[PDB]
Amino acid sequence: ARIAGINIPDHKHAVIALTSIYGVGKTRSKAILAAAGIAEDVKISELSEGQIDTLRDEVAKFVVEGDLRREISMSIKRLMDLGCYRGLRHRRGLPVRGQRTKTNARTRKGPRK
Amino acid sequence: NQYYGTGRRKSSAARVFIKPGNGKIVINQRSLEQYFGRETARMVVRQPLELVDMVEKLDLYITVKGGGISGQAGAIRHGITRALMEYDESLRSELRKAGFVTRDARQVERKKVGLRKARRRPQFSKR
Amino acid sequence: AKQSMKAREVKRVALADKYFAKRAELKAIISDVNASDEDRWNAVLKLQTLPRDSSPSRQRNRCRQTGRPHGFLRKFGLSRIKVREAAMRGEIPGLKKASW
Amino acid sequence: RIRIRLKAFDHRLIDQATAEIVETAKRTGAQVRGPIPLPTRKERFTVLISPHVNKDARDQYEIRTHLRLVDIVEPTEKTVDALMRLDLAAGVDVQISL
Amino acid sequence: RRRVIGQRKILPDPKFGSELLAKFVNILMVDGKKSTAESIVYSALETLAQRSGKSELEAFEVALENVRPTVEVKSRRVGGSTYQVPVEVRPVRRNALAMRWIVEAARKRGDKSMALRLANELSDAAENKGTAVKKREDVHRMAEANKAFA
RNA sequence: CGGUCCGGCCGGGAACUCAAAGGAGACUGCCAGUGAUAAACUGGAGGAAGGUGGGGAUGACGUCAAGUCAUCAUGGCCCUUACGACCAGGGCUACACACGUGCUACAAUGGCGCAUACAAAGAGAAGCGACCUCGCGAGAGCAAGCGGACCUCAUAAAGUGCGUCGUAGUCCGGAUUGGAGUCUGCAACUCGACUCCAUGAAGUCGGAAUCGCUAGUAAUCGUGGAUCAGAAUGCCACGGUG
RNA sequence: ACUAUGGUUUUUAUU
Repeated sequence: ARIAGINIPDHKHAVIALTSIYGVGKTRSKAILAAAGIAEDVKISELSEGQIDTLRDEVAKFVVEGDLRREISMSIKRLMDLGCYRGLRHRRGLPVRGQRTKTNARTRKGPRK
Repeated sequence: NQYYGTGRRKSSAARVFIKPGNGKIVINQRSLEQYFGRETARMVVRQPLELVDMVEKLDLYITVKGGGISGQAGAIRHGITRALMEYDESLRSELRKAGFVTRDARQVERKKVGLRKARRRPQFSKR
Repeated sequence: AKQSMKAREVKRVALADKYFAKRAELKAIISDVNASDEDRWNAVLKLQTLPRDSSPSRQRNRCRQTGRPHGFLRKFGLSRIKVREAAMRGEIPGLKKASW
Repeated sequence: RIRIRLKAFDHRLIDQATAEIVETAKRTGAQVRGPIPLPTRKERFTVLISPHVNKDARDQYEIRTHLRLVDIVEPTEKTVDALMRLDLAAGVDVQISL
Repeated sequence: RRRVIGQRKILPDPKFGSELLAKFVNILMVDGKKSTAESIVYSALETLAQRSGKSELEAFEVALENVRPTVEVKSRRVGGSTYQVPVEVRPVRRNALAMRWIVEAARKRGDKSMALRLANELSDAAENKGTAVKKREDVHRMAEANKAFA
């Protein structure tokens, strides 16, 4: 139990603790289920050491675990100047993509008093 | 003798033959319960058939095409009564007693102008 | 509409027959990325924007008895206030409120 | 190889023009395909009618066409020529193809 | 005799043992989606016989004998005055109302929906306990504090 | 009714439909009763249908301190070295706060997975573009079929069957957040539509009150079309369930 | 004679 899923429900479906975690969602969860060739319907296969933990290499070509944000957390510091539209909108909590502020902005502005 | 009846309802059209003989029912060259089994109108065609008792002395042969199941079933029910009232003209008095010899009060009318489906009432809140 | 618009009308269409209506089947086939080293068309795409006031998006279909780009029916060339008379004066083939 | 179509904007005008060519079809071949009735086409329009807004005031129109195929059924230069003194009727359109 | 009665409208079921069925499965039914309201026949009472005691032959018969409306109180015209009067609950309604009136706890009990809700509200109703029963005796006394003319 | 290891398929035939057109039947006509043997109301035979059979065309006199110089006409007022008209860039999603009408929902009258039934009305002259293929994918490549009751847009959904969720802001839900694309147009900072893999917060049926229907009626599911370079959830048609 | 149940019609302007 918990050989890849980090949560205590160990008798349930192959999405539980195996999606939206450390750079893995449905599409990349399928890609390591495919790497080990195992079964997924109703429950994930009961498995031992040296069977799928050895195959994390077959899904490694993405930002994962300790590397999920590491280098972008330095690259995103590159623009900070107040005259730069991207610099200012990194230096303050603002959308670099641009949005409307007058009407239907209440998620970004948060709750009103 | 072969007693004939036509029936039609909402883009569907059916033909019925009634004969004296062995108590059988055939539809589109299939059994009555060969392809129907979950459809909400599949029993309404039986309504006039118990009035003379079922599947003991009368032969039924039905053909149908067009429309959907609630249309086909209503077309077939009236096609059955139009054939059954030829088989015995004293059944006319009994088919009136259950409403089965009249075209029902639901039929397709032409699209009322604009206004989406043109049947709903639009906004009239006073705000 | 401006009084200049009926002079602009015949100037726009003459520029479109000179250029746009004679280039439309060429502009669709210069989208090539197969030539070996450098591009062969990159310097001539600017012909889409070279004449002034003439372009297919400015040159809308327009109403043909009134000076409007908007509120029209293409199969007649008319607006509702001219269709209400033309449907009573036809002329326009088959146009009637039934009754044959 | 050739194809013919006859279209009219009135349900009596389609007969007036078909009557030239269903009788031409009796001066050729040995069996005729009649008018070949085809489905009628209905073009509709829903419009506004008030001088200003009034969303409860709306109006509608329809333009319907009747189409006959006939089929010329045999290669004869005299039978295709029957279409050359026919399209001039007010509300008729003849379309020859191939 | 031609136009007489007219008979049927609905027919009695040999297995359900109640004529309320044609108005009982009309409850929590939206946009004509009947099978999502008929989901409680041979399921919810099969679960009630596994959540409160044994058998289901009289549970729905006795619950609606314990929760029984008999009177209703309205402001009614004699002209021009509009006196409050008690009126008896009409015979075709008398046992068909209470089965639709258990709603003021449905979003609060956490009973895990439909057939599992029904398997809990009936074990209170079969003692005249729980939801809406204090309001039933409040109407019974609303008609005791004034009996009008009869 | 021939050919029929037995298909509207080929010959044939329009019975039955459909596309339609030209045209019917119903007059209070016939009976009971109430009521004033009038009218009308409630019942009934005959008929497919009757006492608004279902549905839709309407502005009698008069009225409102009603709208419109903007359908169209045109007085006056004002500018007339200009508020006229030409020319290029700009503005019309510039932001603060309260909404009127909508919408995905708040979970199980629901989702997730997987298979699966029953359609009409339209669009199609560098069109609609199949089969197949590349690309994670938007989209694009290669080229049939048909100029279109036939081909192509075009795998209807809700529903139905078998598993699953254990009622919790959740396997729910998805504003966000990141890196790069696909498509269009002088133009996408501001101010467009679409996509891939990650990534993430609210929402717990709505305060006084306000609005819809007497039945194919309130409610609800899916497909087209116009304007049009790219862009609608509004507009106009159509079919399914109850 | 009995829905138990809502105060009272602003200073006052003058195309």
